[PDB]
Parts: sequence; structure tokens; C-alpha cells
Amino acid sequence: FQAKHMDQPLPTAIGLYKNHPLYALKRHLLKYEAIYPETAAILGYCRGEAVYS
DNA sequence: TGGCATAGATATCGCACGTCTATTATCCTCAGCGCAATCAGCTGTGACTACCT
Repeated sequence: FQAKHMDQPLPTAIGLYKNHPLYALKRHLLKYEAIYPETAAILGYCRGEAVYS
């Protein structure tokens, strides 16, 4: 099931990345949330925005 | 027959509305210091009495 889920390239809507464990966009990060490491792998690009786990 | 203007279906991000929890100061009340008019003991005054000449 995890392998099948990873087969999805990226959702079509930026809003789908909000508070999503597999999506986790940049703008949606809360006050206490930060990307570590800052050199993490990019899962994809949605409308110019990089996707991180 | 072939390329592109234009009408249809579908979301989509930005903007505003309803709601909550934070991680270290403020406010009544009592025992101990004061200020203002009587009253008793210290001090001053008058009289009793032993002592010296």
C-alpha cells in the first residue's frame, strides 16, 4: 500500500498539501514547524513550490 | 480535410470570520509607629521646731 501511495507524483491542488504527511508544503508550516534538514530531498514541484516529507 | 476562436465543466488560491489559551502580578487587612486635653509627682513656698549664744 505504501509503495502504491508513493506512485502518485503530486496532487493537483496546493490546498491538498496542507497538513499532509506525504505532502507537507512550505507555506503551510506552523509556528513550531521547521524543515530539518534544510537540504532535504524534494518530492516534487507544485506551481513552483517544492514538496518535502 | 486541417488549425484555432470560443463555449462548457472544475477547481483553486487569496481573503475574511469564529474560536482558544497562554508557560512568573495586583488587591483587602492587621500590628506597629505617630498626634491632642487631664492628672499625678517634682519642684517651689510657707510655717514648725531643735540648737547655739
